Amino acid sequence: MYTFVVRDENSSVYAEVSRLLLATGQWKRLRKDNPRFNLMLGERNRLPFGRLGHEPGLVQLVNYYRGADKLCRKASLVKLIKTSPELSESCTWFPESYVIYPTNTDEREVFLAAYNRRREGREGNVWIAKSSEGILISSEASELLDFIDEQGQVHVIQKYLEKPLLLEPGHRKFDIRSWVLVDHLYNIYLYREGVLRTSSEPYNSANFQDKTCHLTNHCIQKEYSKNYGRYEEGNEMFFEEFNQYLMDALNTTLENSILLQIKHIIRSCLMCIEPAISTKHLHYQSFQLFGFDFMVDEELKVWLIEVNGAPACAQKLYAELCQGIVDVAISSVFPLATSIFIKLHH
Amino acid sequence: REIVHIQAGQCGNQIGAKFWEVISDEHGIDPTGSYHGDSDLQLERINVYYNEATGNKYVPRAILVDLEPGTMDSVRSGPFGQIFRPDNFVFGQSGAGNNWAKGHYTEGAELVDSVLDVVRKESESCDCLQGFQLTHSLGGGTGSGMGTLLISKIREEYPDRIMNTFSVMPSPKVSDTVVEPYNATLSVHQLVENTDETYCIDNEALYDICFRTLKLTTPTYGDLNHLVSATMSGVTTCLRFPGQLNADLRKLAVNMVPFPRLHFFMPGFAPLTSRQYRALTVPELTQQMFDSKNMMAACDPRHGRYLTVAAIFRGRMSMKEVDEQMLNVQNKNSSYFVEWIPNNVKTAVCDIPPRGLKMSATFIGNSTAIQELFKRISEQFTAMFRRKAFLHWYTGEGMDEMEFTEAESNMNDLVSEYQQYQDA
Amino acid sequence: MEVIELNKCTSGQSFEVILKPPSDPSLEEIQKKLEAAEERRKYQEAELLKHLAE
Amino acid sequence: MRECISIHVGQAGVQIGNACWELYCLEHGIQPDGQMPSDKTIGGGDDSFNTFFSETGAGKHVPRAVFVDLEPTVIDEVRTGTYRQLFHPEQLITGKEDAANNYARGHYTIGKEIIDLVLDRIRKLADQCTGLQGFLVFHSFGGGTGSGFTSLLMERLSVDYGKKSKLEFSIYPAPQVSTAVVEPYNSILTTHTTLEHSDCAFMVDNEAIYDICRRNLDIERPTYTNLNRLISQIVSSITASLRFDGALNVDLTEFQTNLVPYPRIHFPLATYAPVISAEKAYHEQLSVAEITNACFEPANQMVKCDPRHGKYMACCLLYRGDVVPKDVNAAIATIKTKRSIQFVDWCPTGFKVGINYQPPTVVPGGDLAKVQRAVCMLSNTTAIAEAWARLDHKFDLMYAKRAFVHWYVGEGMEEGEFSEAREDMAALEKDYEEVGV
Ligand SMILES: Nc1nc2c(ncn2[C@@H]2O[C@H](COP(=O)(O)OP(=O)(O)OP(=O)(O)O)[C@@H](O)[C@H]2O)c(=O)[nH]1
Ligand SMILES: Nc1nc2c(ncn2[C@@H]2O[C@H](COP(=O)(O)OP(=O)(O)O)[C@@H](O)[C@H]2O)c(=O)[nH]1
Ligand SMILES: COc1ccc(N(C)c2nc(Cl)nc3cccc(F)c23)cc1
Ligand SMILES: [Ca+2]
Ligand SMILES: [Cl-]
Ligand SMILES: [Mg+2]
Ligand SMILES: [Mg+2]
Repeated sequence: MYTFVVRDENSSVYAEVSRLLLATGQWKRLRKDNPRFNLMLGERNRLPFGRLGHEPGLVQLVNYYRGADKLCRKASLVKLIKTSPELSESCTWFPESYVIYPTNTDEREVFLAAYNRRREGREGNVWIAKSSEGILISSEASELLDFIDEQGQVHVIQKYLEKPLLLEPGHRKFDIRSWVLVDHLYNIYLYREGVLRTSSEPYNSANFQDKTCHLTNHCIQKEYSKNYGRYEEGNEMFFEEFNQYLMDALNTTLENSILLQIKHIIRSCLMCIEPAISTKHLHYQSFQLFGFDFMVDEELKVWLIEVNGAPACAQKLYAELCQGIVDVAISSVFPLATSIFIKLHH
Repeated sequence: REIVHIQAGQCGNQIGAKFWEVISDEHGIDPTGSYHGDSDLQLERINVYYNEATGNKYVPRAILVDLEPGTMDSVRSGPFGQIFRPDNFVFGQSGAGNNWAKGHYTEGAELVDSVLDVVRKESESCDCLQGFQLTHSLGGGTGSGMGTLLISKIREEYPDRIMNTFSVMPSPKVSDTVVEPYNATLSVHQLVENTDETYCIDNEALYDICFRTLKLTTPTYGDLNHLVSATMSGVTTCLRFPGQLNADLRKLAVNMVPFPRLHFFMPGFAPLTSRQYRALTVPELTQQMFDSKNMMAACDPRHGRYLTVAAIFRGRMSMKEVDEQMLNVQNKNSSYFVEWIPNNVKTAVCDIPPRGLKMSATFIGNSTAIQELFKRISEQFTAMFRRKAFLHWYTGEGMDEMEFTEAESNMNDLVSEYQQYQDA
Repeated sequence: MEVIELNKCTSGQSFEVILKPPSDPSLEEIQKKLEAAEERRKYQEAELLKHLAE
Repeated sequence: MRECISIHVGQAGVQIGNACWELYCLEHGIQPDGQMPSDKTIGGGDDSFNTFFSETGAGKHVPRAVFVDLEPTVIDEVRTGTYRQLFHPEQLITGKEDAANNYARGHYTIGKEIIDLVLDRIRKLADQCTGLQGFLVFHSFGGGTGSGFTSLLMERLSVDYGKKSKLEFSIYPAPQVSTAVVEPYNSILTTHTTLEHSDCAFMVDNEAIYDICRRNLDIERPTYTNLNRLISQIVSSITASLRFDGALNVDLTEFQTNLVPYPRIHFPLATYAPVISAEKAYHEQLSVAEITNACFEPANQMVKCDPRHGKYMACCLLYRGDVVPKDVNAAIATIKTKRSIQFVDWCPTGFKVGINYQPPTVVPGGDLAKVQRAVCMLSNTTAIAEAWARLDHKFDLMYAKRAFVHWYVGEGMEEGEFSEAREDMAALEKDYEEVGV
């Protein structure tokens, strides 16, 4: 009989995982501070990795990779892509990005060298700015940096994707959320189901102060959008509909036009950091569920924008994905008495 | 290093004699004091309990005390009777009539100075005396009243030594007189203040063990005392045998007693034996030693939480298996071990098994469930005391009802202090 | 990656390898502490003996 | 030539000292009676081994060592054991009753009146020294003697020998072999009181030695004897440069210079490879690259932690056996490409390397196999602060209930010393965190 402890109550995915674990009759839950656990569903902040794997008679397993923040916080991920030979500054699937600190190392004096070549060459010169609410998409820099310095945290600003793929009917934008589980053996598992978080407002390439047709967040769309839910329930188009659409409208499959690229990006990122975070020879073991956020341009080219390290699922898919976490991440290590994941290897 | 042993009153001297028989056998010493064992593990720490005398003889560092000579004579006539030095028999003639007050205030006071003389003589022949262990019941008169008088005297003369007791608790299922609760409560008040560590040997538990599981229909005091001498040999094995852990009374106090007053230990033993052939496996030894049914204090350990635990495995077995099983107990029941004392369970291994067993395990728990014991006593106490019944036996020896009220309160405070840490 | 200060001898050698440049109380107070703790100890013992004398 | 005095305190310190000095005698060809035939300068000399051994007119080579315990049973085993003749009686000092696992009992009650005798015997050794450079102190964190008496001894050494270096070999407490429930209290207490009196400390977590013994020695349930022969290999690896010809870490001041830039952060991590069972029938001898690579596996560290999520301030490689510089530099190059090695910005990225061509000596009949080459890495990485986190956490759990505190207060210690020591450790943990994140 196995024991676990729950140190992040505000996690939908692992709330569900706790329930399924209990419902097996082979897992009992202990108090958040009882160190004699087999499993730790840890807190999102300052998880005590240094206290794991020092309990004799206990194989211990945690649901986070110490180190993985380097991939999952925006400035960090830019730094990692630019400096890592495996990805390099010549990376073809990440947009041009730069790390900018507020007025109160930095890259704005290297930014401007590229910005002005883009304005002179008479290219599209929209840039987006954000950190890890408070977003500015502009066409001239002195709006960007001016906004950055009103806030007080490190920011990244990056070449906005000016020619996205637009779903018809609607002429609207979207992003693709992929859910990837990495297990203690460092198998990379892409969940068969992705989601398209769409916008409900036709794409207005004119004024970039309206964020309703340029940012695809499930929140901003329920609250501040006109017709949230006109085309798909909850502004969420799943993979079968989207594949159908690509076949009907564009004469391709989702696998061919897009997924090949998403698998290549996922595998490349994770294999890049594998030496820094793998627990292959460690006294405790890690797994972790990641949410890779992708954007497809009008030429059917996939781009990575964020990796999130503590993602939520879509209500339809919680059951199946949480059961998959239990199967591959947890029962693999602690056995009980046709898989929904595609294994990424090359 | 050296321990001085005192046994007081009927029960104190009967269990004391059984203890000296049992560990004398374990250490290879015969009723004359002549060592006749084979191994040398038996002698490395033989001086903790024995004095070396002329002609390579071994004399227990044991003082025998009573207010009536009946039982002391019974010991002299008994099997090991002639191993004790005769000068260490200190007895009166009047008895104590199952009266704590006679033992503590009137008859006992008359005798206690000569006991303390013998105590002092034994202690000054000690290279480094670590302290004293006392055996006594709490429900009679000599053991409870005069043994606690002794203990506070001994503390006055030796305030920097360890005072340890084996204290048998009275049970109506095994009862001599109705005033036993009175006596016990007065004694517990004493013990809470003046011992460092007390083994609570419940006669209720010993009766239930003989009856429900040893299938003895009419348990005698002999049957109870066989269980007691097994427990005693077990809880003192790390004291008298050389091991990795070089243990003594003070380290045991330091490690077992997080707060001074909560020093009342629940002892346990496995396999439960009666006065067999199947060898126990280490998983079986470990499951039994933790079983409520193998403990000598009638309490439900699931009704409380373990502050500290010390466990002793006697026999030739796998130290690897012992470690795995102990860790498995803690990890599969961690609910019942306080989380604010990390790694509160420690284990020791001795190669020599007790007589007649290839393997055994002794358990020493400091559980908050021990409160159940005292609650029992307090209820019985109050049942009489509210009607002031049988008090005249005590006021006739000088005592005031106020003293009863004080001891009752102190015991109820002890119960509360245990309850404090059962919910922390 | 450059190798410097190579010293060597019949028993062995030593050297450095650079990969990249750089981007008490007195005896008095002590015996005072020891004696303070001995005073607290002697006082607790006196409290105990006075209680026993009561 | 400048002398080194070893001081062994409490059970762990004495048994580890036994192991180390047995090893030293094997390595320098000193027999159990103290005779070293290869020593042609009879009655004296200023050779390298003389920093650890003095010489008698009768050709006897005598450790510059003091053993001190508050109870007699363990040092009595030195007095009657194989190397009884090696040690002069007045270097073996015992009390009557131990510190009962109680830091305050060791520091205050029992310490107070064996301290002057110990310092007098230490002075009888120092007076035999033309130029003493300082002390190597062996002790557990967990014992009442090893914690409390050691910290008193360290304070006094700073007083009576203020210009001298003091090094620690410190056993960190592990439940699988620990003897007492209060070892976190003692650990924190003795670390706080010793921090400013120690120039460099090598911490050894019994949990790491225990696991190394099980995994690589195939010992079911390791004893102290197992652990100590392994620990003594590592200690010999660390001190070989004080006892042999060479140019790296030749005096005690050089350990501070090379390994401790910031004085408070003076706990270097030690990694040691290879550890091979004597019962391994067929063994393929590991290369320079394989053992240097093993120096970066956590499973070979003296303390389990993850240096990948920390930063380095220094790094020394001590080889013994068939090793030449170019093979070391090749190994390092490839290792740098495949591993997460981040130095602090204000420190060079680099390795000080020391090679002694005599391969490790192994105790006959021990558990460790002879090997053609072995390395000990000494790295000052912030990751070792994980150990302090663990220790501090255990402390905070007990102290929040003041569990067992009464045992210390009753020895004359004040409750405030507990929160003061803990205060200090909070400071230490923060120093580490902002040197390395
Ligand atoms: N590695 C190793 N650890 C030891 C050894 N002996 C004891 N220890 C560890 O040291 C701690 C106990 O400290 P000890 O040195 O045994 O106690 P002490 O310093 O003698 O102090 P007291 O006995 O309290 O007077 C525990 O964590 C033990 O596991 C040993 O020989 N080798
Ligand atoms: N377990 C056990 N209890 C005993 C024994 N003899 C007496 N008792 C118990 O001790 C109490 C009687 O006290 P006792 O020792 O005879 O009186 P004392 O001589 O005045 O101290 C009662 O609770 C008895 O049940 C014995 O041999 N074994
Ligand atoms: C944390 O709980 C602890 C409890 C006890 C102890 N020591 C001091 C022991 N002493 C004695 Cl006499 N018998 C023991 C028997 C078994 C285990 C022990 F550990 C014993 C150490 C720690
Ligand atoms: Ca010489
Ligand atoms: Cl000096
Ligand atoms: Mg009777
Ligand atoms: Mg000791």
